[PDB]
Parts: sequence; C-alpha cells; structure tokens
Amino acid sequence: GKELLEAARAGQDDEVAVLMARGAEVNAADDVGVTPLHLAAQRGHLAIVSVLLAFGASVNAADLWGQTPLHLAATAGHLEIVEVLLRSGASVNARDNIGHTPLHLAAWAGHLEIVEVLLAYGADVFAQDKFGKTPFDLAIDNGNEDIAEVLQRLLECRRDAEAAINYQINLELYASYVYLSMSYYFDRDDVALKNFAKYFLHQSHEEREHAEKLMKLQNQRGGEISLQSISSPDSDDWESGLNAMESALHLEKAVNASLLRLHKLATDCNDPHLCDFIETHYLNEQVKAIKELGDHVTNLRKMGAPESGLAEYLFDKHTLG
Amino acid sequence: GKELLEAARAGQDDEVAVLMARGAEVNAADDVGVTPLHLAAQRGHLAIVSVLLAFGASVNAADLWGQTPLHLAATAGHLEIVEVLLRSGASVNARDNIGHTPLHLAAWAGHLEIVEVLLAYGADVFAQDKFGKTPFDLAIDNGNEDIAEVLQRLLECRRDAEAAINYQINLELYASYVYLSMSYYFDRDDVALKNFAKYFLHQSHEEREHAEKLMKLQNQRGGEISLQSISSPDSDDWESGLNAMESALHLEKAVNASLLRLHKLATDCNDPHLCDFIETHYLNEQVKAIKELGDHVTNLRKMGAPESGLAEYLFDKHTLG
Amino acid sequence: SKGEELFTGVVPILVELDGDVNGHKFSVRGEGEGDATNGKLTLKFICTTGKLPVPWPTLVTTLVQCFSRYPDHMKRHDFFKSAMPEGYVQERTISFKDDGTYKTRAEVKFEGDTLVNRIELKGIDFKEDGNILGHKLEYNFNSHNVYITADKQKNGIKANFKIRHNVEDGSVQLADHYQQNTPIGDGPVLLPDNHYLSTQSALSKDPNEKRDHMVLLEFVTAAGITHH
Repeated sequence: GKELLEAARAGQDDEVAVLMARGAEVNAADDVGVTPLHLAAQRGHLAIVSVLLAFGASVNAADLWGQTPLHLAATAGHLEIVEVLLRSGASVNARDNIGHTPLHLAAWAGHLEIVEVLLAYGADVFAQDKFGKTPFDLAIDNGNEDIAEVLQRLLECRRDAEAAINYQINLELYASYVYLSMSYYFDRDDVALKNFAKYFLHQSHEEREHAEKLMKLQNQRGGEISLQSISSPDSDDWESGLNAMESALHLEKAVNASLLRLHKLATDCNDPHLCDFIETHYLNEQVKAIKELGDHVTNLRKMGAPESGLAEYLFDKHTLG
Repeated sequence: GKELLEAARAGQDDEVAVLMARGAEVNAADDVGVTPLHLAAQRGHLAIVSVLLAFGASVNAADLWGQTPLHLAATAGHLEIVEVLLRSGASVNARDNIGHTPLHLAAWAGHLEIVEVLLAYGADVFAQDKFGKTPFDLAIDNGNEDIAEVLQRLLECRRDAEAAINYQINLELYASYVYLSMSYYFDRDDVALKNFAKYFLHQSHEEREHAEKLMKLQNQRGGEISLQSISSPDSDDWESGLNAMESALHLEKAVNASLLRLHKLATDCNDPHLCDFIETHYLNEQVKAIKELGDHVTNLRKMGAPESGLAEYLFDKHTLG
Repeated sequence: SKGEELFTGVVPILVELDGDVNGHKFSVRGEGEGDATNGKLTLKFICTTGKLPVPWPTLVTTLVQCFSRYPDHMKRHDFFKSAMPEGYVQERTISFKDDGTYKTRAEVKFEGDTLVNRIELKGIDFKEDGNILGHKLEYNFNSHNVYITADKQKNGIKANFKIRHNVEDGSVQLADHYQQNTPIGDGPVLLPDNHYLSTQSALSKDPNEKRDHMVLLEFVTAAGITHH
C-alpha cells in the first residue's frame, strides 16, 4: 500500500519486484503526490521504472508541484529512462507551474543527448515559460554552449524558410503584374493582335493562383505572411511579339531559379513536407512553361519575325487561336 | 572450331581477334563446358571478353559445374570485367550447385569494390546457399572485415525500417481507439452533444484506414507484420468539448512526430520509395488535421467555453453540423 | 619463400586410386583443376572398372588439402605449402562405426606442373549385406572440419576428423579419420600449431555420360588463430 515507495527510493529493485508480484498499489499517490515512478526517475533506476510501467503505471502523473517523471528524468541526466518514457507515451510538452517543459530543463542542466532525443520526439524550440524565456535563453545564461548552438541552428532554419516563402510570394505577384502589362500592350490599335493579348491575360491570372497557393501554405505552417511593395514592369513598350515572348521566357527562368534555391534551403534544414510541396506543385509547371515558350520563340524566329508582318499575324491566327 | 579457346586461355588477344574475324565458333561448348568467355574471365583479359561479347557470346553460360563468367570474374578480382559483364546482361542472382551467388564469392574473396558494384546492380544481402550461409557469414568466417561492415549496415537498415513500420501501425490503431472512446463520451445523456460524437466517430474510422495502408505497404515490401497489444485510452471522462479537442490536437502532433522520425530513418538508409510514400500519403494530411483542430480550439476558446453553455451548444450546431 | 609460390595460379589435377575391398579391385581416375588462392577445387571422377559395390559418397572423403585457402595471417602455419615441389606423403586410416575399416596410403607431389596423386587402398572387415556399403546411404554431403596438429616426432603433422554420412532413413554413420602427413625432404617445413579447417562440397552428374561418373566442386579453407 505504501511500503513500496521507500524501496523504490533506495533502489531496491528486487524488493519492489517481489512486493509488486504480490498485489500492491502501483499508482500510489503519496504525502506530497510523489508516485514511485517519480522517485524511480529522480534516481537512475531503469529496472524499477520498467517493472513499474509493465505493472500499469501512469507516465503523466501530475505532481503537487506540476512535475512528471519526464521532467525529473530530463533534469537528472539519465538517457535510458528518458527513452523508455518517451516510448511509453510521455508528453514532451507538459508544463510546470513556472511553465517549464522538459526541453527547458534539458537545456538548463546541459544534457546534449537528452536534448537530441527530446527534439526528435516533437519538443518545440521556441516555447516560453511564465517569465518569458525559451530553452535557448536558459542555455545561454548558464554557459551550456552546444545546446545553444544546436538550438540556434533550428531557430535560424525556421526563420530563413519563412523569409524565402515571403520572397516567393512577392516574386509571383510581380510576374503576374508583368504579364498584365504585356497583355494590354497587344490591345493598342497600333498593335492589333488579339490572341497574344488573351494568351498573356491567361498567364497573368495563373500567376496569381500560384501566389495564393504559397500564402495558404504559409498559413498552414504557422508562419507570418508579410506582404510588400510590387515593382512596376521594366517596360511599357514591348517592341513586338517575339521580344515579348523572349521576355516571358527569361522571367519564367528567373522564377524557376528562385524555386530551386528555396528547395535546396528546405533540403538543408530537413523539411520533407516543404520539399514535397515544391516539387509537386511548382517544379513540373516551370519545365512545361519553359518548353512551350521556347517552342513559340523558335517558331516565330523561323517564320521570319519580327521583320515580317504576316508572320506574327499568322502565328496569332494559327498557334494562339 | 576449337583452336580459339587455347588462345583465349594464353591471353592471345590478337590471335583470337584474327581467328574470330574469320568465321569461328563463338559459343563453343568444350570438353567440360568451359566457353572461351569463362576462361577469358578467369584470367584478367578485358580485350578478349570485349571482342567476344561483340561477336555474340552468351553472358549466362551454364557450366557443367554451374558457374557463369560472372562467378569466376567476381571470384578472381578483376573489376573491369565485372562491369562490362553487368552492363551486358549478366544475372547477379545466378546459383552454383552449392547455391553461391556472385556476392557470396565477392565476400569470400575479399573484393570491396566488386561488392559495391554488385550491390548497385541488385544483389541481395540475405541470400543463402544450400548450407545456410549468407554473404555476411562467408565474410566474418574469413577475416574479411569491411565487407562485413558494409553488409551489416544494410541488414540493419532493413531491420530498422521493418520495426518502425510496425510501430507506426500500432500507433495508428491506438489513435483510432482513442477517438472511439472520445466519440462515445459525447453520447451519454449528461453530455448531450451529437455532432461532437459524429465528428470523433469519423476520425476513428479514418485512422483505421491509415493503418491498413501501412499494412499493405509492408506486405508489398516483403516484410513481416507483427501486431501487438493496443493500450486503452488514458481517460474515460473527457471533461468537455474544449478539452477533448485539445487532447485530439496533442495526439495528432505525436503521430506527426513519429512520421517525421520514420522519414528521416528512410532517408538515412537510401530508400526513395518509402520516403515518397510517407510524404505523399501522410505528411499533408497531418498538416491539415493540425490546422483544423487548432482552428476549432481557438473558436471554442473565443466563444467562451468551457465555462459557458450556449458556447458548445452553438459550436456543435453551427460548425460541426 | 618457395613453398608458397608453387600455387600462384590454376593447377590441373590427375588423381589415381587403386583399391582392394573384400575381393573388389577398383581403379579410379579423377580429372579437374584447383586454385589455392580461393581454396577452390573442381573435379570429376570416373571408374573404368564397371559398376562398383561401395556407394560414391564413400569414395568422396578418400580422394589435396594443398589447395585450401590460407590467409596472410596463417602464412606461418601452412605445413602443406613449405614442401613444394618437395611434396609429401600421408597415411590415412578411416574407421566406420558399425562396419570395418580402410587403410590408405597416398603420395602427393608436383609432376612438372600437373598435380598427380597416387593412392593405394586396402579396405576390409565389412559385412557385405550391410548398409554403409550395401547402397542404403543417401547421395548427399555436409559441411565438415579437420583438426591438424603439429607432430615433431615426424616433423610433420597429424590430421584427425569425423565425418557424418546421413542414411536415407535419418540415421547417420560416423567415420573417424586419422592420417599422418610427412614431407619427403629433410628441409625446413613451416610448423602449424593445432587448428581447424572447414570444408564444403557438392556432388552432381553429367547428363550425357554413360559410364559411372561423379562430378564434385568444393571449397576448403582453414582457421584457428584469433589474430589481430
């Protein structure tokens, strides 16, 4: 009923064994709320926590102070207990009264391997306590040096991915604006080409769908969209249909280069979902766009444009309409 | 008719050249079934095997003992012949009478580079001979040290991927059970919320489809499903709709963490199909689930729950139904 | 230096065995090739003396350890090597349980560069309506080991081992083999401490030979020292 806890505290693995074989209280709440699992985690005793878990102990046991065996085990420094608790269902994001999470304590105490296993199981790096500190702060105010480095790397990966997605949103909005300009150039009455105009209006709308997809993505990730100013296109007079097609080709190539840079960034920081998203929705459309626009340019050049009217007229009639 | 074989054996590349230019037997079966290609592979003579392949030799030539030029070439130690034979259609998984495959001999003899090129072309690491040994055994009983290491790494990668897929099956079955408990909590008559109940029953069934997908996957890979015991949910009384939604949120986050660990494992062991499977079927559903459940939690918290009836009533009416 | 060189490449073999077993005279010729670098031997035996009363599995054990794969760490414990082309002789006794015995002398050497092996056999003390000889045992083979021990009395070695031949009805026959290995020359032969030697082999037939044939390929290699 109560005589098991002192044997757990003294490390009497055989005594708690023989006394738990006989019907005994496994989920004992004590004079301050310390279950035998808590005391078996404070001291480093793997056999006791194993034979206690097998007999039906609770890994999440709300101590009178707000602690859990994972808290005390991460604070102590015993890695095997941390592993066997994480595999049994311990919650990596449980709070104290101060608000500390097991990673706060892992960073304060200075346990690198425990920090790694806690980061693998879903502990978040920018979580705060009541007083406003993140594990990186408890790491830098205590001289624990490498905890700080491996947490700074993750903070920086998240910040840089957020920034690159914002820049891609701005780049697609700019491309949409450039295509709108191109389209209303071919609508003048000294440039009377209607299917060039329809072509570039269609591209203008597709490029806005592209940017809204990235906005939705960044809201799904929990990041912050920060919209910016959209530059005006470099020209108002796109001299001909050939020159406009070549400018669209260079623009599509620049967009594709930015996508490749963002993909390499998401690969460095171990982000499978971002890489899958980029290559599923964005890398096969750019290849097809570049192929098609290069086809248009060689067709127009062979037919004899720009020095030939009746080349752009018949291209506009037969290929674009 | 027969005078070419002794010139192949002596390494007379020019003689077999001038004699094969003149109409000669290329697929010669000899007094024990040794074709000029076999003898050209035993000794290291790349020019002879090239001029024999060009003239229509058979790379799979069933010797009277069961050998093939790939067997003798892998046993000897000549890498260039192994490459030019593998590119010409040699079968990496042909057997002797003992049952040895070219990798068995590559591991016995101690040829590291040949072991690598044979592993690139589809030689399997756990294949046995009649006496029951795998290439790792022939490697460890002969002092060949690094063959053993690079084969142990592969054996371990396969074992660990099998184990992680089993653990993911168990985790999704447990999540399905937890949702079933949640759903039949809101069906009591002191908890009269019907659309909370329908919600959590739907999630309960989706999570079983998720686990059957992984079972099918592991049968497609040739692994062994090993089912285990399913723990019971931690609570029978989920105090309110807010608390149940928050518990579902933490559960979905734990499942997502396990998926990320398994993806990193499949990335370390060079397994493109497993990574593609994980990010195609599993990583975009978890993101949407977490987004939706966090939306539900903030809506409920703003409306004034749990300290407000008429908050969960109207949430149940308007959002869940 | 010299004794190890003589096996740099392939070696053709010619094995002659003349035996007398209970009024049964027989000659056996075997043709094939071997390499010591991989401990590999590949042979085909044929009896030009008609049908033979003893099963083929019996003749397998008694038909060139000079070809076993030897590593660079046992370069100092290869007794069979240091004596080439010096050669050597071996006297073997094989003892069947639940039947008689064989006494077999063999002289092994190089002849030119062909390995010719002359063996004389006297097998007696058997019951001629039995199983070990009466073709009741199964046409198969298993993996085996040989224990080689230094013998300063003959400045050579002794080799002892035990073979288990399974019968078509689950039972096994355990033949115990002794042999004394001694070199012909008085030169310095490398002295191996007692260690073991693993051996595997496989038996098969030619599909288009009308005589009595037995094709066999085999891998043989030694060990016993736990070196660095």
